[PDB]
Amino acid sequence: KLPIPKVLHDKAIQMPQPVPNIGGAGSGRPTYTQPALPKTPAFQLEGEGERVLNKKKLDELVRQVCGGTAEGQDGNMLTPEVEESVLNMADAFVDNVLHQACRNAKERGSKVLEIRDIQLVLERVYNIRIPGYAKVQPNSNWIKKMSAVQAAKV
Amino acid sequence: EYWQNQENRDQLDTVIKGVMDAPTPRRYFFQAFMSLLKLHNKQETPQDFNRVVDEAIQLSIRKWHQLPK
Amino acid sequence: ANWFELCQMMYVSGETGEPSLETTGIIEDIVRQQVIEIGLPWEPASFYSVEVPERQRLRKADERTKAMTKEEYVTWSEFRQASFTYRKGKRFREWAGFGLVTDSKPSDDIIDILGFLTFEMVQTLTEEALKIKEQEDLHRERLTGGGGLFDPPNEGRTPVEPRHIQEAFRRLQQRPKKARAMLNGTKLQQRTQLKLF
Repeated sequence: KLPIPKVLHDKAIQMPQPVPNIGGAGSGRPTYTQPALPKTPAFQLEGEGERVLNKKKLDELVRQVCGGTAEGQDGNMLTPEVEESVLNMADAFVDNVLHQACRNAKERGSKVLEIRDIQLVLERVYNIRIPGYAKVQPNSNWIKKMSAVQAAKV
Repeated sequence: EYWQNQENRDQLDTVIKGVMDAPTPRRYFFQAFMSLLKLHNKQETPQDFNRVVDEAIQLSIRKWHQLPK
Repeated sequence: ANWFELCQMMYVSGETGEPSLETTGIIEDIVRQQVIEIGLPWEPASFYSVEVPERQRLRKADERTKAMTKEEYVTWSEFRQASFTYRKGKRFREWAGFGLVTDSKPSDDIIDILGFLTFEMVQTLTEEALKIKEQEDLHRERLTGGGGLFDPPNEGRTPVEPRHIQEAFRRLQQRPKKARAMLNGTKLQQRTQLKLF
């Protein structure tokens, strides 16, 4: 027959949770084809849109560091030639940091990339500290050599 | 014959576990089949097999309950 | 830990709202990092072998004190006593990891000094974050009629956000140009240790 237990184990009674789309085939294909509860795709009903916020981000940063802008003028704080330089700077920074961090993470036997590697690279190569995300002593041979030198000096 | 070699099944276990964060009836069937194979070779207790089968049955019932009457 | 102490310190400094848990957590990590990182021997009398015996904060504070009610005054006075280490020596030592980084059981004057310093750090952070938030709102500024039964009367006041605290921390880490004057005219990167603001 089949052993219907008098009580089910905690795994069989779970109150399903939203699940992502895994498999690699793709989503949204109108062809001939499921979990109990899929997760709702992201959407925005009405607003500015990302295409405007992403373009205004640089002006926002410039306003932040420039100290403040008077009324009746904004946006045109950098000439066209300097904006390209800044964007190139951002791209190069991202690429270099990620490339260093991934190899550093793989060096210490890990199989995943954690924030600790990125933090270490940022601190030790660029002097940047981002808060809110969680010694050496000489050995005996050096001491003996220093003792010998000091004895020689006197 | 591909499922007789120890290395081959150890390999397939990784793929089965990789596709298990989005459980579906077919994936649960594959997991239960792997559990049966493990039990056959004295690498698992019958209790774990029964638990796996119970989870599969519960998911199948839940999917049956979502269709038109 | 120390969430409610942080809330009281922010309230005393001028944050009357209800900051979320993220702000308190970030402030706690900053304070913990600073604490972990942490006459007089060099006075002119030290030049000799044998010694001989001898013989805007205030303005805003005053305005606020003048602009508080009796109950508000009582609450302010009660919150002014918030501390990290006041009769919490064991908890503070566990939270600060005294044993792992120093010989255990330091004297109590050290603990009092640490509490004073921590209070100062929280005060400074709150005061700077408030200004940053105010400027952001002032720049940003430049449909349900009828009514229900649970909507707030007037609202309008919101607490600070993690981004404001991050900007304040970025501001507080900059060093004077005197520490960099020796690299002028070169392409050398400046590398230093954490600044104890």
